[PDB]
Amino acid sequence: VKKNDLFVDVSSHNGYDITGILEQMGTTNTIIKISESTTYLNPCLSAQVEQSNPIGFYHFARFGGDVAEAEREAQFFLDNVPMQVKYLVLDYEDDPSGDAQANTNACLRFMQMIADAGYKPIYYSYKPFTHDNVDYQQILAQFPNSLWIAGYGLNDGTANFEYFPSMDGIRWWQYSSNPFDKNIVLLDDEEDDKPKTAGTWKQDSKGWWFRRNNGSFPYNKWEKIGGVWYYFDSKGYCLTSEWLKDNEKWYYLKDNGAMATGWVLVGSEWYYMDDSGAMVTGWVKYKNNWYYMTNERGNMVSNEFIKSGKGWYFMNTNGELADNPSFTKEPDGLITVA
Repeated sequence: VKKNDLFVDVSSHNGYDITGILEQMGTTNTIIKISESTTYLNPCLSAQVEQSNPIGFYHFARFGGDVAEAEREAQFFLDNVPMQVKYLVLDYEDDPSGDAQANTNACLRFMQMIADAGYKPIYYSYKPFTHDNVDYQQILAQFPNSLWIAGYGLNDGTANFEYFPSMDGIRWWQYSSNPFDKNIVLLDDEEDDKPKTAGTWKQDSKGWWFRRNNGSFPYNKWEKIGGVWYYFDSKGYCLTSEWLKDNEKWYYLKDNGAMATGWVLVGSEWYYMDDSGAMVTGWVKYKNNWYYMTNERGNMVSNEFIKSGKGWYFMNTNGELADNPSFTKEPDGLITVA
């Protein structure tokens, strides 16, 4: 998954049929509960898996601060993972021992075993519970950006950045449980490896071109190099700091030729590109601020509204906010948090 992608998490509480909530949510991405303690298994697992695209599975911890118990729970969990997924989640939110360090050590052992089995570990919980029972910084020290924190605020079913859990290393945010657990991704999955490199970059007066291993080079086309997309002109030089409409969609090649994805500042205007690099029109919220963007006839426009208090203020591209809010009732656009 990538920044701002959505996913639903379920357990037996959601039943043997979750097609409905996946339709509502608008995604098939899921993190399904497999086990609890060393003796419980979610009976709806196989059905929920069959009906979705799991990106991970979670375990409800009952080991408190007992490392030995944590190890047995992790193995039970592992022994029941039904298919390969990138992530395995440790849901630590109940039965904490009175000793926060012991709690931390138990959680660390649990996560270490998940990593040893070839998966990416995740620590799931609530901020106040985490604040009172573990030293989350010790967890991030061993497992960077591995947090999945729940914080609903009004819990009205929508993502309201105003109540975003403030903590370091948050990978995913469970922003509501109304009517079902809803989550938004804050960071792209890690890919840290060794870029294949199918050629060598060459720079000169005119710019950068790419000499493929066989001596040829891309031109008049898109081409992924080192995991990044670039568009090369008819002469083989990749475009830089430039808009490009291709197949009825607008893309932006940044100063380094890299295709823009997510939010991107062009000049002094903010635009949002989907994971495919294609520009998104209309209302898109970036954290607390709203943007209405259009590209009618190639005329790129970004209307910015900065939040202040309970209102959103229009900002003329000549950096000047109106004296009064343009709106207090947010539009129903795309909500992004990163």
